[PDB]
Amino acid sequence: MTEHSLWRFSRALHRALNDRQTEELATIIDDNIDWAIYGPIDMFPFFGARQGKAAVLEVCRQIADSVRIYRYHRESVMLGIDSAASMVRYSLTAAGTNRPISVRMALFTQFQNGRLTNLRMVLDTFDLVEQALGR
Amino acid sequence: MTEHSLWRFSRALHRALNDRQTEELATIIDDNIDWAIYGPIDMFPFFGARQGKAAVLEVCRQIADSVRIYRYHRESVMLGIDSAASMVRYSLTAAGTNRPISVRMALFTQFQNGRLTNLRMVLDTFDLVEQALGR
Repeated sequence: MTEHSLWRFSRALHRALNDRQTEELATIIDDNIDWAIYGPIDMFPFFGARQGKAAVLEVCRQIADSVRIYRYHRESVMLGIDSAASMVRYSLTAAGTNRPISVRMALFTQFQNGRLTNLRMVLDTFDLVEQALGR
Repeated sequence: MTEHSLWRFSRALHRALNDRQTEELATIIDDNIDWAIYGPIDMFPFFGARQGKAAVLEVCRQIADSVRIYRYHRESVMLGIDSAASMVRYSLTAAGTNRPISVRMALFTQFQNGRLTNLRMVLDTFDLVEQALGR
């Protein structure tokens, strides 16, 4: 097996966030996914822990609504058979206000049977909040 | 080879931060280490990028001065031959003020010849700042 599930997920998520085409993402997310993105839910209600595909698709819908990503930079990637860790920077612009924002994130993923079963994301949340408030 | 350099580094760093015994850490840090911890240097001057062992030992000295760690929790660990990624939570208390603080971090490390040559750390910097300010 020669195309890692991480890459498939990354493409599927791109389609969902940028083109609002969510079919590939829905295929890849496990029905019982165990998910968390650590950040301030008061500002970004789509952060936090979620269980199950439906709730994770809702997170991704809210993110798609909020941002458009125009550049990706992959800084570190550690691949295993059914797992991966990586560090990536997103350059985006915020819907409506068109605020530019750069987000640096660290992602740990687990897969089973080609589906995403576990995700944990840490990002530079202070830098994010500062950029969003612009103060 | 059966004891990963990540574990050796983790022990060495513990000695330095908690016991102010830095000899093991100094052995393990490469002379030309390429280091960064992403966070707000205005609050934590020991954050940011550094090059070389001397500058990284200074970061670690400043951290040792500032905190004592009383609990570790390792959430995810992805080990390779000369590399690792992991997610860990530190429970600490701040020097002088004795403020309790929990820090969730994602660490990517590279090693060569048993020395740490590259480190990148992302943490939940908003949560950290909030806890430190207590407001």
